[PDB]
Amino acid sequence: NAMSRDLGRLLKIASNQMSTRFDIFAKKYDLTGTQMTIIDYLSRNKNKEVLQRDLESEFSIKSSTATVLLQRMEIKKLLYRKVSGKDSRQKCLKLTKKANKLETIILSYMDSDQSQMTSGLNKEEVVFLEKILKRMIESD
Amino acid sequence: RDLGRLLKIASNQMSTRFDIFAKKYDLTGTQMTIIDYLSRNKNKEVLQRDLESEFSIKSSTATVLLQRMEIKKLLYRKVSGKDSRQKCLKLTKKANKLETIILSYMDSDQSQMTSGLNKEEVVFLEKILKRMIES
Ligand SMILES: [Cl-]
Ligand SMILES: [Cl-]
Repeated sequence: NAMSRDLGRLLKIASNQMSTRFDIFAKKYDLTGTQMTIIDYLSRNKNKEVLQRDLESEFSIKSSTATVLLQRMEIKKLLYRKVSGKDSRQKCLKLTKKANKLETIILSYMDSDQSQMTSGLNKEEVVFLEKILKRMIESD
Repeated sequence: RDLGRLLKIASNQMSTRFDIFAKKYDLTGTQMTIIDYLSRNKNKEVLQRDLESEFSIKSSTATVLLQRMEIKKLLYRKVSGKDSRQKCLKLTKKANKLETIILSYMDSDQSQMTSGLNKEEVVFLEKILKRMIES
């Protein structure tokens, strides 16, 4: 065939493999893979105020989707909403002490996993792919 | 790390676009991808295990997907020549009517995704993704 389907077919396989691994590792601490990625995000960004809109931008998810995800983690006592000084009106996201204990394990994993996943790759391959994915995501 | 995040977004954007297109023809995006594959591979017999290897999906996942396609009258199954113990997957006349529009859609989606890239950059990307899958 003139066209190869490999780029799309393999992007879906790679992404689904990664999200499978994440769920496996996360279910061991009573967490979905996605929730686990949220905890990872907030821990690296404790210095400043993460609003829900900042999370939406970073994970490229809709308000409705972020709304419902954050609701559950609060119910699970993993985060809470706290009044922010940046946006005098909007609530910023904070980790509970329960989520604080998982941080070291999670951040270790989220440097084990992507390290794992990219381990066969050279640095400039990772750089190349990151640049093209960024563009692909913008212009959707 | 930014990589993992971006990989998930780009894959989910693509599944989203595929579903929007496919729903116009009473298909899911994944079902549409199977039609596309079988349409491009009529030169060979495609067993379930072949489709499992090509999409890297579990046997149970494949069973369910193909069963639902057969209920939708999109595929049927006949005894294969390469392995008499297995049946190969074939497109129905119903699915044949969708082949040209699915192939164009998929050709076109890939070209929108790789807009501005040279051929060699697209090949390099495919290879990088294959290598990741094997880590
Ligand atoms: Cl193909
Ligand atoms: Cl056929």
